[PDB]
Amino acid sequence: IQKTPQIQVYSRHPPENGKPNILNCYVTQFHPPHIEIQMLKNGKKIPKVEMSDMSFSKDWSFYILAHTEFTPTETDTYACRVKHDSMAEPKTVYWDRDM
Amino acid sequence: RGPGRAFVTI
Amino acid sequence: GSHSLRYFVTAVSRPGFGEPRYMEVGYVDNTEFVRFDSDAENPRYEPRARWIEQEGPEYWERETRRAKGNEQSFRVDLRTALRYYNQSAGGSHTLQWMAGCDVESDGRLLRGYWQFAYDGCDYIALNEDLKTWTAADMAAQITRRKWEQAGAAERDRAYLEGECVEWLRRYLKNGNATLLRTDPPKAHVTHHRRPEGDVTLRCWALGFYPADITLTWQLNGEELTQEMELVETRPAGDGTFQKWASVVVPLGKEQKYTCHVEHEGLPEPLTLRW
Repeated sequence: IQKTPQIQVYSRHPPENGKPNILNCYVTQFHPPHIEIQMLKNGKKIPKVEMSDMSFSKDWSFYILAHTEFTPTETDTYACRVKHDSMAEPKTVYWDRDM
Repeated sequence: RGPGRAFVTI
Repeated sequence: GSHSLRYFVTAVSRPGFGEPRYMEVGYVDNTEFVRFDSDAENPRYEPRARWIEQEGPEYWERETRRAKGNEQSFRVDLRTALRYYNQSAGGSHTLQWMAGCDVESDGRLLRGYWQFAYDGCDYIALNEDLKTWTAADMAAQITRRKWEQAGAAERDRAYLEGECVEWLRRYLKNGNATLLRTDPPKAHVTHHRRPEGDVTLRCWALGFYPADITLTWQLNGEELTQEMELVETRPAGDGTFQKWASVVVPLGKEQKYTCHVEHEGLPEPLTLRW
């Protein structure tokens, strides 16, 4: 009927400042399927952001993996913004590297 | 190879 | 061990945007290998894994036909459900279907699947017996009645026992350099001094495939589920997976806690301490 998206933001490889990497925004357990995802850098929307795994699971909930290329640094801030009808406002989750 | 609905609806 | 060929199908009505968006996604274990999208520039079954790219033209047109056949039935189905639940025709609704087979190592069929959900809730499922249905309202008993009268299960149960198995058998043997691979998790524990004066021990597992894994924390041989936070297994995006589990421990008693890691790629389960 309506299920809240769980969000995880994380890099594909252990983060190293200087070293290139892939930042992921993995969104799951949601319903309905319509969802709006944005990956943000220093509050600005990241332009080349790939979306994938548009499907669902055994329990019927839906999920999706958005990702983009990046180089961790000591000053840059990254986050993922999810817009979904189960919630009033969109939810912004900042990247926490050693979560 | 996928499954077919075989035109058997709900 | 066991494997599987599963198809995940979605149909979402959109009264304010046009006919229903319809998609089909095929998987062999945790590996997508085919996709069908209504809204594409020229809807057709497409390869999502390179090992399926070794299939002839007949294969891509047969599946496209089958997908095109299927979507028509789903459009119908959507509207029938509308009648069944007495709902307005302005609201976007959904019908999902998951069908497939899990076969054992001996080649035999471990389990056959063929179920549907409407708007995210169970609707009707082909019991494990692959003969009788199971519904949970009084609208899908209408569907159970309807289909039971028609002899639907036989044909369904013929696909789950026949074609699904052989095609999985062919896919497994043709995707053996990916499908057949077991990457063990690299694991490690981190230490997080909490402001409250206690420590958060975090147990990590990275680079593993398949996605199936178990992570647990212990205290002198004591499963402490109370104290343990764990995240949902997620993809790194490269074919491997990640997961972590945490426990809040009194500072100075860390030595005593242990993280246990069970994965198919591991010769013996790992046990980690900080």
